[PDB]
Amino acid sequence: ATFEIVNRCSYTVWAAASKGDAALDAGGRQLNSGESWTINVEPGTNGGKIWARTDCYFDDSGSGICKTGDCGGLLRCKRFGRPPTTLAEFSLNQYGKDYIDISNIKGFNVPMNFSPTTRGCRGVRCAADIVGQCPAKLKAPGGGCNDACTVFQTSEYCCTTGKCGPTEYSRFFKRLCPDAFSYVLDKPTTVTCPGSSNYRVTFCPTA
Repeated sequence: ATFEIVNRCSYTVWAAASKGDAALDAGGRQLNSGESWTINVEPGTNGGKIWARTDCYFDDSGSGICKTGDCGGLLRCKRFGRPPTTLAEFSLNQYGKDYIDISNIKGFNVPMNFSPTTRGCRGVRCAADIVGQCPAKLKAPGGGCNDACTVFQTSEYCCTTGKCGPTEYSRFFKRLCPDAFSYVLDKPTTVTCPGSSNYRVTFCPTA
């Protein structure tokens, strides 16, 4: 499948793509404002994620650090990034269907549109100013808005026992972005697409 990753933000982001134990395509790249990066994701990929990283600096060998979404200090991510990270999530070719969603379970750093470029399903979007409105306890110094599990490490926020309810913190994310997961047992906002669809992820889709 092909994913076009577009940075419509006025600031540079460092895109990342991983399935947790391996990079997808090159795994990461700088995107200046307006730049697009097309990657190929092999069919049958389960549990892939795309996210933006902000305020990175990398050296020659591609080692460095980012203030949001850092994946062990590498430009080319092999593993998932450090929260807060707005997440585009996907599983491809699962019994003939693709499944996509946007998740705030790991916090929010950059607004995001996640849409198919082929037909047969709708896109999803979380483009509200969650950083500006972020509750004081969840604000991350480096930028972004942490989820409550990351901050407080309780069974309720992290849904460790496999049961948990919505919280004052999850309700904040859900009120600003109803189409994104706000906690792990949220009513699913997953979208079902035809198997082998193609997609575009747009950072800062509105502004």
